[PDB]
Amino acid sequence: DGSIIETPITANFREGLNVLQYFISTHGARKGLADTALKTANSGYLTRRLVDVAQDLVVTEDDCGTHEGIMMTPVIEGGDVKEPLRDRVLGRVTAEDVLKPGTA
Amino acid sequence: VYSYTEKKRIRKDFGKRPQVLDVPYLLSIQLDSFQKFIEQDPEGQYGLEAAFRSVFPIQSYSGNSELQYVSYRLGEPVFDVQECQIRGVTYSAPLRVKLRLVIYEREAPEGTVKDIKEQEVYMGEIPLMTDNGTFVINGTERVIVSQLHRSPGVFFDSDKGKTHSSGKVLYNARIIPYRGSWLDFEFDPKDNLFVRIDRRRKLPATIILRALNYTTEQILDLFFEKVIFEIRDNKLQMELVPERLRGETASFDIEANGKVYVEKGRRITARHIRQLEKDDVKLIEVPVEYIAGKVVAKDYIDESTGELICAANMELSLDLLAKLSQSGHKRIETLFTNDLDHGPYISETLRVDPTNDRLSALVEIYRMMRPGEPPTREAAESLFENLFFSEDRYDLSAVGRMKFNRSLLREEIEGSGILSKDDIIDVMKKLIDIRNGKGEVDDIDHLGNRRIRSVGEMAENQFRVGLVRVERAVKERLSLGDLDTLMPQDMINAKPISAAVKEFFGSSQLSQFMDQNNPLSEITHKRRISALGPGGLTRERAGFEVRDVHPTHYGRVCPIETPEGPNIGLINSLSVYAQTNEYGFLETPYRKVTDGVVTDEIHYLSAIEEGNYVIAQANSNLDEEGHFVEDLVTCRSKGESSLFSRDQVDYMDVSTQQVVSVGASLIPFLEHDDANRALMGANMQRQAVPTLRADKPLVGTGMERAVAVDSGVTAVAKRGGVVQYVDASRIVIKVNEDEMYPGEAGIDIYNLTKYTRSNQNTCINQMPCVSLGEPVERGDVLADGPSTDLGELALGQNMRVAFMPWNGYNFEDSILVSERVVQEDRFTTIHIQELACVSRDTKLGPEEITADIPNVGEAALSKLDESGIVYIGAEVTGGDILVGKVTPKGETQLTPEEKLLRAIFGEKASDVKDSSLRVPNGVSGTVIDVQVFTRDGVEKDKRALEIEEMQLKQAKKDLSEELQILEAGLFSRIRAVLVAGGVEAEKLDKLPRDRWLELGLTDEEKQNQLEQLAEQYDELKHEFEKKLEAKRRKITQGDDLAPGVLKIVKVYLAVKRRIQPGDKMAGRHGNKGVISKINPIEDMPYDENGTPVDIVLNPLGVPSRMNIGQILETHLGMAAKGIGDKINAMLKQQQEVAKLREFIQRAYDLGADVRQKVDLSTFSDEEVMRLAENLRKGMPIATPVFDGAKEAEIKELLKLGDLPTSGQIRLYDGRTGEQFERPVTVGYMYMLKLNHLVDDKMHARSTGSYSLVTQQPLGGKAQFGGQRFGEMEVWALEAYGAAYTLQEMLTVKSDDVNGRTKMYKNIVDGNHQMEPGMPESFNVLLKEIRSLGINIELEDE
Repeated sequence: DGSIIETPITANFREGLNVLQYFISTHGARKGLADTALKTANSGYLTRRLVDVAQDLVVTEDDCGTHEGIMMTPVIEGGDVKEPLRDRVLGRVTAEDVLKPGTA
Repeated sequence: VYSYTEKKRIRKDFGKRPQVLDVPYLLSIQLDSFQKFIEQDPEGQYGLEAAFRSVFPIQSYSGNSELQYVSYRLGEPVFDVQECQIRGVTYSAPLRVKLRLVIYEREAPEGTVKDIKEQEVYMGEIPLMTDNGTFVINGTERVIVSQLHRSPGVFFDSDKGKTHSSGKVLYNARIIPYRGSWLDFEFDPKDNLFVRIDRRRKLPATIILRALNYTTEQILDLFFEKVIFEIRDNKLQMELVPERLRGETASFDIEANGKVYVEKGRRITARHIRQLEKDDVKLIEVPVEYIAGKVVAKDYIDESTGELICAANMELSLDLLAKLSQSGHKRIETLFTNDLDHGPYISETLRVDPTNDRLSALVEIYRMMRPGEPPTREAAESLFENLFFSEDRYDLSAVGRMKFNRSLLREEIEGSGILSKDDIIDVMKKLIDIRNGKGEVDDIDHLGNRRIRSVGEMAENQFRVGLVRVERAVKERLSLGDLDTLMPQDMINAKPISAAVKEFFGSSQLSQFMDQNNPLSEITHKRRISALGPGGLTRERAGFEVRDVHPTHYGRVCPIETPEGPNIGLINSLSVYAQTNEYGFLETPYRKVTDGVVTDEIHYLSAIEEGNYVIAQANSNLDEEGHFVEDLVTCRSKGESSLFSRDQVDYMDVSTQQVVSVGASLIPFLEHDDANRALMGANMQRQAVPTLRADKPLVGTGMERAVAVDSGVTAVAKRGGVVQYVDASRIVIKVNEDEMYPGEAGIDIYNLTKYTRSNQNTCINQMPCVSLGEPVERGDVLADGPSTDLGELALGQNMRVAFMPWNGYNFEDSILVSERVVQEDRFTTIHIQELACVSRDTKLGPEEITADIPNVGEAALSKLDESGIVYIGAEVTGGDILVGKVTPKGETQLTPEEKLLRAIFGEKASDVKDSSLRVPNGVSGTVIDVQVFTRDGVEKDKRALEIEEMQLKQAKKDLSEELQILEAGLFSRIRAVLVAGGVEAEKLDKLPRDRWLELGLTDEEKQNQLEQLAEQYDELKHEFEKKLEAKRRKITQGDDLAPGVLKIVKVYLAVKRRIQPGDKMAGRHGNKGVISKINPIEDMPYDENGTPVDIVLNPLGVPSRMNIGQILETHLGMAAKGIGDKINAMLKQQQEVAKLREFIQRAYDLGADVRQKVDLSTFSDEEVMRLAENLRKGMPIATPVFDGAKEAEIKELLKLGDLPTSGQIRLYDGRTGEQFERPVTVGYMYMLKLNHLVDDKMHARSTGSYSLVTQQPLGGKAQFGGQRFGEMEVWALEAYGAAYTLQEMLTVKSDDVNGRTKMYKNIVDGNHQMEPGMPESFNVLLKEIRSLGINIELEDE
């Protein structure tokens, strides 16, 4: 069912695993390996249908005159810095004469 | 103290727990099931006999004839298993049946009967089965897998929130037959009680109550107790029985008997009944909150006035209650509306149903199978009742009637395989009552509720239908003839039940080619447990009901012995000790209590009983003059677990391997492995293959001798005595008067296999293990086979292993192997494979077969018969002919300016196409057998007529030995009876037998014991008076090959698939990977012994594999093989006989934590030494999985290898003399080479075969095809912007005949360029679109 159990394995692979510790953890292993062997279809069929929609974007032209753009940010979830400015901006291009006072 | 052949071999267990039971012969779900399908059983309800007893006597519907029965039969075979490969025809014999006819007085009134006729007739075929528990079907061991299905009867599940306008939460009741059509009962989205007859569209659940014949207040008396109200002295009241509080949505507050009982909010769901029965309540008083919403169940009146108050099916209100307060007639009958208490869904759906009576409730069911067709009155009744009562269309067996009654909590141990028209009421009651907690779901995957369907049951299920669907011409024409002068046979066709029962083992939904990679794989194959087909689902149209685990698997079905990928859990294997009762419910062995302790009084118990008694786990431990050192006995039930005191126990497990199936039961450290690698271990040992110099698992479990006998792969002394001849294919023994049956010669025979094909083109062969004059006991081992070492199993070989990364090759369970492995010709595998040809029925009749292929490859012709066929014993490789199917060509144009060369000036002989059968480009190995067959009136061709004398030689010789071996026993018994008083009888064992008739013995009855044996002798030897011809004309036999074929031809190849890179290897602990270089003996690490290491395998991978048994087998193998290496040195210098005994005994004697002992002081100082040969391979070890030889015991036993007791050693490098920055994991592992074989799969192609359907390449190794550049492979070239490499695949390497035929030759232009013309697969599509009716054409730019 995906949720945790009151039945721990307080041992480790040098201390050993009894019949029950093997058998209970084998249910979680069967579930995970069966989802491994099936939930790929819920991503591969979607990937096949995606390319039909995605194909036409060959780099053909140069600036397209679109003097507008998205106000992107570092990934700042209000209270973390999960992605700095660098990784998200990586060889994209500006759409405004951006300026921020502070140190330089 | 150990047997006579154990003087060559004894295995050392280390285990800890109180087993009193060992391995049963693993094959029963084939064997006992095949018997009960084909048994003359006098009073049972299963198999062929029960199928006939369910249809016959056919006393005809026409009332003038009867086709009676008595019993089945099987007899009259002709093929045997050797011909069932060499020819190929399925090993089968005719089903024939005793049938009768009887007719009565047409003319008189005092005799009652007039005619009686009876006989046999044919009614089909049946495949045949070996002592080894196998079958042989179209050249191959095609074998039925058993099913694990929902038990027939009824089920009760809960669709607790699926979908639609309210995420609808449901509960249900659902019919599941053994054979037949269907019915479900549940609720609609709005929440009426509803039904799906034959699981078709929606019907209101009242319809079937009309069909089964119940009127509205009968439905109340069948499904509802009836609520009662009164009004007394100053207040309203209700009247009761002490269980009538079971569902109430209590907005309200109550006292009864003399305390509070219900309070604001506490819904009284049936859990609550255990407040009331203990308290005898029969009256209550309540708020008006339980005196409205209670529907009055009759009309009521008022004698205060002379008037009414209300009618039936009406509610209560404050004004109606005010008139009831006056009334005089102060009583009310009322309905239950409380949900589940009784379910009001019946009362309300009885007013949401157009049907009215039984005729409407059958006519509307005819519509539900026949919309827009007239409801033919009598067939409207049959169409429904024949869903559950037809001759063809319903059964449960006694097993499914038992499960039906069981899931309804009945007491009737009496009933029918059909339902009844009133059993259904209880199915509906359970649905009406369940739906918030009077009970819950029917415990589906409990292994006594899910059920086994064994091999003979799976065949039986076909005969329960075929006898009631196909017999039409018999069932028809039985009506018409004057059967006083005709017979119980005269219209029975014979074609269909031949193939349809032969090939129920060869092309059926569960009858695959058996997994003949090696013995362990076929032994577990015979006990595979499918979750698929009618009773389960598929790989595709299925969720987790077919793939996951449920705790009643404990002791019964091991969750790791399954294939991998999307195939996970779809097919499993039976645990070693497990079996089933007479219902196909799974069961397990247990130890059992008497007077205060878990005694050795062992039992077997069902999965259901594992949910009803206290079973202690294998942890627990006994005591001195007391009871248990186990103070707090850990216990288990239904697969769950607990802790209890001593004073609380009934049973215990007998072993740990009772939880484990065959492949898993050979993994000696599952105590230290994750399930994801235990799964691999349960399959790598099965993918393993026979090898030229096989060697045993030295580490082990004990199953290394069971699995050598669980399919007869080793011959074993079924009676025993003293060995009397031994030969590379033949073995005989002789016996004594302590066993010797009342007139036999005193003999057994134990002859052995030689070279044939198998289901994965593996080789098959056997060899002796005994010699002339050895005495042997009733269980001693007499021969060896494709995966053994002289009396125990060998699926592979041992190798020294360094668990370190090397110079790149071994990254991901991939494997380095030494040059030393190629030197010894080790992990070379041996195969037997088959190739064939034909000569078609021409207008004359024959077709050609010869060698003429001039100037096309002459050396690949040099090896042939007059008939164009290779010789038995010749080597062949890569392109040699095998069968001469030559074909002349033509070109023909030949005009006076087109005769360019041949037809005037040279090569003025044939232009035969290279079309004869040939060895595939990559195959290499000896021709081993050759055959020719034809329609039988043509006696067989010269190349078969020489092979007649090759096979005749063997029997012509052997029968000339057998006759002597036979009489040397029989006349030795007569000679012994004489020696008992006529002691001079050595004057007679030197004479012609006829001259023993000038004799006498004594004045005592030994004289007449001699006389009667001399009289009996001339009758006895008539056994021999047949034998030779009974093999001959199975070779010179012919068979028809259908209209279109006069003759067929074969050749067989011994393919020596050597050790090579790219081939696949493994060990028992789930390490699996490619051989990734062969390394010189010094291109490898070396030990603190100053000696290199045969194999190297990356440990950096291991922490992602989450398994450590692979390290423990490697370290315990270093002790186990190190014993044998030290023995090889010690046997030279010897030092002292007590020093030979020191090491050889101490190897067995060394232990401290153990149930067993190979106590070699209970064996003599030459039994110690005959054992030393098989100890040079290494010491064989045992360990029940979860009972095992843990780390501390390895660290004790290692003082025989004497290398560092860390298991982690100062390794060096052979190329450089260095020693590494730390000690490193080393030892010796048991290892395997696996039937993935790259050897067979060298498939590249320049050009070749083409599909006429599309001009595109064909695909397949079996087609020499081109391979698929797929849509994802196109996305990479699209993403790269690589348009010419992409266009290459799309035309000039595929369907564009113009493009590919120019591009191939564009090397001769020098200007190697494209020149395409048209993608023919698009040209095809431009006319397929027009063939549908869509117009499509082109423009220009």
